Amino acid sequence: MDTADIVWVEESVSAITLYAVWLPPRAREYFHALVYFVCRNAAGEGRARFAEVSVTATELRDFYGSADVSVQAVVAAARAATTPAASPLEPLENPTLWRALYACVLAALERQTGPVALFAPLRIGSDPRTGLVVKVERASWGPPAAPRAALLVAEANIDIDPMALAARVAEHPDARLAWARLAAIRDTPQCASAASLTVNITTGTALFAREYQTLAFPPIKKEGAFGDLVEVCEVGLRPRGHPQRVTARVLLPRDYDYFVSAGEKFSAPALVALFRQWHTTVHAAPGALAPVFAFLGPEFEVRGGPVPYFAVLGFPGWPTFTVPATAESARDLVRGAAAAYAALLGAWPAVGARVVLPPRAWPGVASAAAGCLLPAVREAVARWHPATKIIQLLDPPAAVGPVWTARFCFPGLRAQLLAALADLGGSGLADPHGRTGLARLDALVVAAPSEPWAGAVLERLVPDTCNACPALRQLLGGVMAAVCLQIEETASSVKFAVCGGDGGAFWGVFNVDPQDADAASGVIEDARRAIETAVGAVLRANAVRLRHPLCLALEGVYTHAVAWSQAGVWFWNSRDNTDHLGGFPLRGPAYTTAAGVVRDTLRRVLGLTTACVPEEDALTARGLMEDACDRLILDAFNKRLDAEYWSVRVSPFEASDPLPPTAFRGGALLDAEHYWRRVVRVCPGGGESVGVPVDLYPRPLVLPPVDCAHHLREILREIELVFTGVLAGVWGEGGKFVYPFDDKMSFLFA
Amino acid sequence: LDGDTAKAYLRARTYAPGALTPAPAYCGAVDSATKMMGRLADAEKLLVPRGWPAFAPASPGEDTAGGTPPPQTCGIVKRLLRLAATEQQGPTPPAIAALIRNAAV
Repeated sequence: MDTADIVWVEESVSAITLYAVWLPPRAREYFHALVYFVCRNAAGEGRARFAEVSVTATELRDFYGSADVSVQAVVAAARAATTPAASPLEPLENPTLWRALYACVLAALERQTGPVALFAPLRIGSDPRTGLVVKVERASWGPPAAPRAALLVAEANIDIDPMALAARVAEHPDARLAWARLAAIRDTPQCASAASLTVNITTGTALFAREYQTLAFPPIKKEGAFGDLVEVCEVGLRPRGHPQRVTARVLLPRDYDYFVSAGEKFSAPALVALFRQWHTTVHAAPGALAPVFAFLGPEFEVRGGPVPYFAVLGFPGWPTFTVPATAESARDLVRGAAAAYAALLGAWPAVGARVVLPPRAWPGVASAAAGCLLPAVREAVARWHPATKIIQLLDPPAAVGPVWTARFCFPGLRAQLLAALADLGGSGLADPHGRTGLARLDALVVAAPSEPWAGAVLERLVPDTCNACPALRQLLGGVMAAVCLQIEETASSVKFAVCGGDGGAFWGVFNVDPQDADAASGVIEDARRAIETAVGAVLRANAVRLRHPLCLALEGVYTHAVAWSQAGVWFWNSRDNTDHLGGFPLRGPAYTTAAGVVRDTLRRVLGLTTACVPEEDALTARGLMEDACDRLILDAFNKRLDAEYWSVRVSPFEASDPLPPTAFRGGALLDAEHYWRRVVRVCPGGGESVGVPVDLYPRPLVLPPVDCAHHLREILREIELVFTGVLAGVWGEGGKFVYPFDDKMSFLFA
Repeated sequence: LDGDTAKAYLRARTYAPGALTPAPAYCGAVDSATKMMGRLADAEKLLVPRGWPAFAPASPGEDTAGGTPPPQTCGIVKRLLRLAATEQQGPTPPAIAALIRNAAV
């Protein structure tokens, strides 16, 4: 604490990692952790610095989200992870424990030492006698060193008995195959030592190539030196929680800050095996402490995750970004990944929603925010239910003919409202140090309009936050309902009539002569301005301070609209031929052709309606729809032999065909299944109609005839939904639209 | 049917143009019923690793009765017809080439 011996250095921090987690001499209420920073100077020079933090059981329980966690379990898991030769997949037991551990350690480090940011200039003050970083301040010593990347390509051949994978899958009916592979590798770690590996690392200064026939034997093909990528450093420390002096051995990268691996084929087991071999080799000579060996990803959960990532919490010490390939926009993808890593401190997506606030602190903030606002708003919030209708709208099937329609939108309203309401509830925060998460959220919200990566981060983060605290759902719903009520009240006076939407996005009709676009474009802008001003005033009157100012955006202007359900709607502009279709399922490459066909047919029918005719018009529309369906089915015959075109995507929360026993022999192909499973349907006999997981087999595939009749019926159901809605709305017809498939077209596939 | 659809249908639903054409000798899979079943099993074993669904047949006197007790002759005939009627995608030889054991079929 004494400032007479602190040595201050200007530097930048490239990554923060977890090194050791130990229980102090006699302490059953808290534990100590040793965090490791890989700092860099103004010209570029790796240095290794260490800080020590103390985490109590209360913070661990708060970040965990429950009360079934103990410091003893955390210490046991951390000590087990220190030996990857026997337990290389410790976070696979309880991923939430490690997420809570990382969040707690990061928060404690941020609060005790000071404001820590990655890739930003800082002044670090360390104690010469202890060797530990004691203070961090934010300064400005010019342009900090620019981050440097290093391309990585790892390919491993791990063999696991398909019987074990089948048994594990049978244990969990909805488990993903990547998790099954990881669990099987966990059960017998010796399978990772006998695998064959190939690693290629390309930095801006050197190259590193290795080919191991067996990971336990010397490489057969070698290029470059391990002393060129990373430098091994030994440091001495005297933590206050350690009775005697200790030593730490670390890997400092040279000429790079993080690894970047494309998305062509990323396998977690290959990287895990490579890093495990590195850990075994480096931490063999006695004398120092062994760092924890933990990783996280979407494959460490039974049901997977929708976003692929790879989080390093310990060894080696630097992050690894997985970026999908074959995009011409790969560079912007990598830039966005780096920006997200720097902005959110590297916790997201690993920790999850804990990067904002601990999951056991949301109820207090939500209650405090609800206590504020206005009486009517509070009554609306308390009564909110997901099935209540706030403002009266059009009832499908409906159709608005020649009018001046207009789609409006508030881009990012839920995120802005959450940021504003968390600030309102901040008085309910137990301590003023939780403000850092809300500041991070505010930065994300501010940067979202101009940075797409921030928009994606928020779109994935807000639902997680709502899931964490079910009391946030009602708080957001009530405010959205108030916003919709104000929107309706204001629009009732600018020649507007709202016909749909939920409050963040809506559309409506205008009361204006439908022939003068020049005079019609001047009313839409006035209505937009008035609506934006009214919504802003209503939000301000409730003390809700929107950090980023509101902005209503006109998404389009049309002349015809047809609604066939509560979510599906078709807008058409009869002067420019532009149109918009919403609510049509797209779960495969064959659902895009159907969408195009539907849009073209609807364009033709609604253009025919302009000429105008009696019910004869409805008959003509029916004929056109039947013709369109016929042509679609006829064109679908030339793609009868393609299996990836007819394959449909399935989520982990639906009923799917049982996995054929031959799908577990794929090998490295099962390491890429974490959320979606593509299944095609084939007919090997009379009426078998079995299902085939397309992506679990090597190519090319040898399959029986595809079951295009079943797939075409599934698509035709959706097509007929839209066509029936259009017929019922535009011409008032009770007669549903049905297409005879089994009578006129089923022969092409039988 | 009209256009390229007519040509595709005609090519995909009749014998190959060179099937019923005189050749110096025959290229096929001719054998008795039992040996034919054995060859079919071998070909199915060759084909399964690439997506082809397995057969899973029943048999009286087994340790699992189940259902579908058809005679071996009917089953072999249906499997042969299905294999012979399966077309080829691109330059890859059809599935019957796993039983006939010739890549030019």
